[PDB]
Amino acid sequence: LDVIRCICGLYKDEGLMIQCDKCMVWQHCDCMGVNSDVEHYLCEQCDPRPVDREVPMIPRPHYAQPGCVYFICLLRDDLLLRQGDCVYLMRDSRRTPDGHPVRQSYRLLSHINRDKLDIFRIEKLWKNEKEERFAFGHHYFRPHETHHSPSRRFYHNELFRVPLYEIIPLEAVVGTCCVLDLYTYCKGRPKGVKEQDVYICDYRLDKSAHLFYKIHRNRYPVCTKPYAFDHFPKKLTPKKDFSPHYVP
Amino acid sequence: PLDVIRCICGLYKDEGLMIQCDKCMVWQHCDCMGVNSDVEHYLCEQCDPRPVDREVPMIPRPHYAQPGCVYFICLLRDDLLLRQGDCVYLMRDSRRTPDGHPVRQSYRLLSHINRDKLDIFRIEKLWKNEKEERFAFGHHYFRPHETHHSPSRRFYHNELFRVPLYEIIPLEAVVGTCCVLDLYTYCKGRPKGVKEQDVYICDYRLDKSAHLFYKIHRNRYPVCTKPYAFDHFPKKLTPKKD
Ligand SMILES: [Sr+2]
Ligand SMILES: [Zn+2]
Ligand SMILES: [Zn+2]
Ligand SMILES: [Zn+2]
Ligand SMILES: [Zn+2]
Repeated sequence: LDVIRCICGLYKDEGLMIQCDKCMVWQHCDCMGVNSDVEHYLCEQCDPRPVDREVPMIPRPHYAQPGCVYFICLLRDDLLLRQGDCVYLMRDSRRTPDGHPVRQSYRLLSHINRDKLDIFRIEKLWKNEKEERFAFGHHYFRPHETHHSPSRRFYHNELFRVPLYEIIPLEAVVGTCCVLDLYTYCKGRPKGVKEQDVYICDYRLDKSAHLFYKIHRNRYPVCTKPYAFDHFPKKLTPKKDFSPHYVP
Repeated sequence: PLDVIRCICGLYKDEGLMIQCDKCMVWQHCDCMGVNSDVEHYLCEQCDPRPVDREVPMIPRPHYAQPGCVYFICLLRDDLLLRQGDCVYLMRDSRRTPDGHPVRQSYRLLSHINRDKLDIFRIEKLWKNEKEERFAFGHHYFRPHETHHSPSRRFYHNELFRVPLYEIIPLEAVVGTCCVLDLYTYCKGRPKGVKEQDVYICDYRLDKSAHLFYKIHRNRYPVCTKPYAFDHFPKKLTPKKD
């Protein structure tokens, strides 16, 4: 089936890869510490061995500052985060309106209401000169955060891409979520994602957040193969019956 | 260097303009692959299959070249690529035609191959004539029994002697390649792919008479000892002359 089960948890078939001699899963040569010239190989499940779950960008980027190392995936304690992952973020706690957004540790959160957390797309991960983990990416706006006509209706799980970028400490990540296009949302669900953490986004906003532009190319496409994606028996037909203005 | 050189010529010279394959990381002569030295995206013939010509001409055509002759770095003898510097087995079976002129026959005629019943020859030049007939130029190696030596003189079992006896040969007269090394190299290791039976030692040259023996100081064709090209013996060999 050409199954990819790497430690990084990404399905990209870009670059050198290596197959296991027992379970037949493909893994990135860069993520594991192995050449493509090796004639025999076993994965970390078939051949249990220490694995560093934090994988550096092996083509080290040019924009990399000395002392800092860019990563394709990092660990937030026990939770693995990857480039292209959507996450829930702790709120901005600043009482100074001019100050930088201060987002506290996830460990301080009392009870998890995901609707009260900011949703964010990780574009970059890196360890700094002090080995502190950071992420860079853009925000997704919830429907109530947008300027719209009272007539406008949304999906209850609809979000909107916004050209608002931020550097965050990795501790500010509460958990992962899944942001799909409508078509993909209707077809199936990526393996190991909760129904309650699946959102729809087809539109981006301008800076005023009054203008709604259709997204043409999804920047981070999901693997649709059966080992990675659970196809629904029938395509969903969700309803745009949610209004931020008119809520109980 | 950690430079792996794998070109269609099969030579290991880091000399000349080189280009690296962005997939396998091997280096190839720009001059053999028909590419400029500064091509942003390069892939070799194995990573990006395409028609190649293994018969690579000498881009600086040599002065004093024979008229109507195109010179080459490497030429194909059927399926065997032969290169400048190669040591080869040569057919002894020959034919006369107009005058005395004996000419060595094709290797296709040979049924059973005996190494000792062939001549060892070093190829220096390779060319195609006007009719695209392939030829090689170079000098012979002499076996010990072919040398006029003092009765007391001892030899290695595979010892050969360089002689200034040059000949134009039709490429068809080549039976196969062998490997001629100095003692030091012979003792250190083997080039990849070579049979021991095709490995010989030469440290001395003779005169046209083959009575006088002179030690060679400068190897005309030094062999690449890089691990990708050369397997090193874990311990130096200890051959004894008798
Ligand atoms: Sr290049
Ligand atoms: Zn990987
Ligand atoms: Zn396995
Ligand atoms: Zn070449
Ligand atoms: Zn290549």
